[PDB]
Amino acid sequence: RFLKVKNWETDVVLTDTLHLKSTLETGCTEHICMGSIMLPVATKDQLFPLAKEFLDQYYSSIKRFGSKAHMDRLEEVNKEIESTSTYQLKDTELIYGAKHAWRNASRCVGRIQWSKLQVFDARDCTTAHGMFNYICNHVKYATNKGNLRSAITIFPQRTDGKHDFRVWNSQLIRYAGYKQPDGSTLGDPANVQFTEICIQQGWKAPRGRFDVLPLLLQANGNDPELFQIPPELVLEVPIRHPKFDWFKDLGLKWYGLPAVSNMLLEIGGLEFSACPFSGWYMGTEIGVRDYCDNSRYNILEEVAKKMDLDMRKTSSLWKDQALVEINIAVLYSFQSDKVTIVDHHSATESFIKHMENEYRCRGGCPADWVWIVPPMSGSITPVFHQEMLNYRLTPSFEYQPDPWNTHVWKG
Amino acid sequence: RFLKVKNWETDVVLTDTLHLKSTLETGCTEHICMGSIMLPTKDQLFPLAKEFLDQYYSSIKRFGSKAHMDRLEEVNKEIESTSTYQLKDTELIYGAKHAWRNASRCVGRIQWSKLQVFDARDCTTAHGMFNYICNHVKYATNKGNLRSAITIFPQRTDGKHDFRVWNSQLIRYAGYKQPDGSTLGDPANVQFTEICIQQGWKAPRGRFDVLPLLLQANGNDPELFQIPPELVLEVPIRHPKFDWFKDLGLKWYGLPAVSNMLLEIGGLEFSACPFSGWYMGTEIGVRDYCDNSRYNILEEVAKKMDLDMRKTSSLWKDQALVEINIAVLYSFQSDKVTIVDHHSATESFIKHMENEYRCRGGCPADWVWIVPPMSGSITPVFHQEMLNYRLTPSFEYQPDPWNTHVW
Ligand code: HEM
Ligand code: HEM
Ligand SMILES: Cc1cc(N)nc(C[C@H]2CNC[C@@H]2OCCNCCc2cccc(F)c2)c1
Ligand SMILES: Cc1cc(N)nc(C[C@H]2CNC[C@@H]2OCCNCCc2cccc(F)c2)c1
Ligand SMILES: C[C@H](O)[C@H](O)[C@H]1CNc2nc(N)[nH]c(=O)c2N1
Ligand SMILES: C[C@H](O)[C@H](O)[C@H]1CNc2nc(N)[nH]c(=O)c2N1
Ligand SMILES: [Zn+2]
Repeated sequence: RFLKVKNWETDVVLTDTLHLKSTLETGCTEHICMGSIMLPVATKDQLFPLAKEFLDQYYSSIKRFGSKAHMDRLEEVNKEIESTSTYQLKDTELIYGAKHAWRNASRCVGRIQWSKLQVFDARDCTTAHGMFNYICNHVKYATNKGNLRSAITIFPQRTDGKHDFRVWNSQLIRYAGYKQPDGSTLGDPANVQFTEICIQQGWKAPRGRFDVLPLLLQANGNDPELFQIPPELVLEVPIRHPKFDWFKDLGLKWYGLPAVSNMLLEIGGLEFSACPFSGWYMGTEIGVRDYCDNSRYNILEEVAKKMDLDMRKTSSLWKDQALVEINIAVLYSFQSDKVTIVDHHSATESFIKHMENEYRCRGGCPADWVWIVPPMSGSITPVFHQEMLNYRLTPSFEYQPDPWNTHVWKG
Repeated sequence: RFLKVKNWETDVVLTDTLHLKSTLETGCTEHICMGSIMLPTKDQLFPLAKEFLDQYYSSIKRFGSKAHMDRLEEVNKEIESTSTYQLKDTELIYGAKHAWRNASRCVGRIQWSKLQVFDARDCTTAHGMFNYICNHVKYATNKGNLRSAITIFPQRTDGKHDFRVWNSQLIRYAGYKQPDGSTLGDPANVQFTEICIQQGWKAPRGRFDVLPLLLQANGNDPELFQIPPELVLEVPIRHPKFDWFKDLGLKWYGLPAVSNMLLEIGGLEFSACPFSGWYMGTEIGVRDYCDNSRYNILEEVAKKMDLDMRKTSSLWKDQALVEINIAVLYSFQSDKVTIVDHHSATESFIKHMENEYRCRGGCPADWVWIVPPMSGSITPVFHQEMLNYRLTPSFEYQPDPWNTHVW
């Protein structure tokens, strides 16, 4: 069965056949749409079929489907599963898998880049110290003095679920948040709880508005340990505005490397619970969400005051006005310091081209409109006008529960 | 069964039970989400009638009463004999208010129970339709103090005797294809505008020409009528800081009045049911003015503002977008024509969702449509999980009559 999607601005119609290759469930039914809900040990039994579909995909992609090498690999994996309860991916299969997980990431607008992903194989890692070292190398390689390069580091797979590798940070680089007794928060309110654990684990907190948090790393199911990323490795950008000289006096800065470290990577039924990956920022992620969310740094009012806007009524659009200025500032500051950034107009334009390409060559592109449409100026970006189809393909990146909720403390 | 929705800004969690009373299909399945698709007999009629009467009688706390059972028998018999039935006035008003209440794509529902219902079921000709419509326009406009209203024409019979308003809204501006290749006025209405000329409308060929009404009674060929100019409230668009804004030659009409939808109550189909409320500012300022395939005035405005148009990364479009929307709200407020900004409309909707969860056990809502087309995340609806499902009575789309009508 074929499905059509229309762009209402250009009239371009595309046909999706790829959704037929879809295994996993969405949360939706014929009676209810869950499209705006944020979140809607494996046995031999379930493992060989997952391995098989994955290796069929891999061998089709290299144009070797049905070959002796294809058949011998299936046989070898099947034998390894019966013998050991699991299996090991070849390096070529791991690279393909990590790339396809990004390719399949329906909420990611940056996917035009999917095939340029530097994969670091850290499956030989055994301790938290080894983790720390793999993570510094990643950050250095990805940062590249401001000329950012996409990368992922893959730590050993889950075995019995009792020996998990986890990065306890949600991103490799993030700022501390501190709850004061008066109920105000110092720093980033998103990281309050994580900051508290770090401190509990013996981190000596500088207690400022932008303290780069330490790494909290768990190897082999062991209790996690604290490490400070060398500051010379953390590229940061002071935020100023090209026309408002007072903007710099707000004291704002942000880090250049967005690196998600709390997702689970699934490839052919194997689960990689520590797989930090990084790209580069779209400006609105910092300027709209990190700075302007009421539950984040929440700087709209302060900026609006300094602009001397009329704040007595919402209908003056003072929030909207300050919002654009803050976002101008983020982009200007990054470009001036030669740190890779993309604005929402250019990123979305690129995504539409990627999506059309994908329909033509792959037969589809799963996309989550709720997430792809930028959080400001939605309808002046071409994605607002593009119909999309959301479905789950593997390999995939999945959410997982925060580790402090599940971890068995050894002591 | 029980479903929870979370607001990620406030941590408020609501439990939805109302979805279990849903009957129509969403377009989604377990395998695919279609949430961003724009368009995703006697035996047929009695269950539909019964389901509606049951909710009606329950709404007036008379479920299972003599009045209830008796009404069900009366409808059963009329269906058995005529193949259709007729709504009581009380049921028609209840059904209309509830079609609005159930409109998942509507952010302005807090107001649902204050809808004036005009029963035009005794209408028989296009001239009668015109009279009813002019009366609706004048009542709703209320010299700028807008009041919500719906006018309901005779229900479908065999489907060859349909009442239809061919306009998409009662008041819209013309669009003409030009020798240059560009478009004068509103490009969304190019097709409708040519049909009007094809029927003999003498077009002034300007940028803001109020379209005639084209009205179809009882399956007949449709007929042109000019709405009395003094019934069409319009707002000249000026800016509170920018003197030059007035000279862009922009204006808009005060009354948004959707006229191409179908109202379904208890299996009965009302194919002409124009309804109206008042604008949220972004509908005009973001969509009507700044969509690339609409008036598309972004390039022009940013030009007057002397912005850096060289790179998208100067956010010149975003800067201009904001100023335009300040202008729309300022103009309407200065002229005392009702309008709501996206911040206040979305705040009310969150209040309404809360009312509905505690009083009705839920509120169907389509996030893709509720979140305003600018400044999404600075409005509270952005951070609100919503469940979308289809309750009846409802408003539904229907094909454009020109692709269907038999001449
Ligand atoms: C190269 C530049 C990239 C850009 C500009 C970009 C952009 C974005 C944006 C804006 C989001 C939405 C997240 C939010 O706003 O909360 C997102 C989500 C996501 N992206 Fe990317 N991305 C990039 C690279 C990558 C890479 C390298 C990967 C992994 C290989 C990745 C995988 C994902 C995943 C799994 C999500 C979903 C996050 C979640 O569900 O919370 N992206 N992307
Ligand atoms: C009173 C003030 C009202 C406000 C501020 C308002 C707001 C809106 C908005 C912003 C939309 C989104 C459509 C778009 O962006 O193109 C919408 C859709 C809709 N509204 Fe309302 N509304 C109001 C009154 C009404 C009334 C009186 C009715 C019917 C009695 C109604 C029924 C609907 C329906 C059925 C839709 C979806 C139509 C479609 O799919 O195009 N609304 N509303
Ligand atoms: C690799 C990369 C590059 C880039 N520019 N941007 C990204 C997304 C992250 C950065 N800026 C925001 C995103 O952060 C990660 C997503 N946050 C969790 C989503 C979620 C799901 C379910 C429940 C929740 F409470 C939250 C990744
Ligand atoms: C009554 C009322 C008041 C108000 N403020 N706002 C409204 C929404 C209308 C006006 N501003 C635009 C909306 O017009 C109706 C929406 N048009 C149909 C959408 C659609 C769906 C599927 C396929 C398509 F091609 C098009 C109604
Ligand atoms: C409730 C709602 O689904 C939630 O706020 C989503 C909406 N869209 C988003 N889109 C992106 N890119 N990132 C987000 O965090 C969210 N949040
Ligand atoms: C493709 C997508 O479904 C389409 O552009 C929708 C998105 N959200 C919308 N939201 C509103 N309120 N009105 C619209 O016309 C649209 N268009
Ligand atoms: Zn869905």
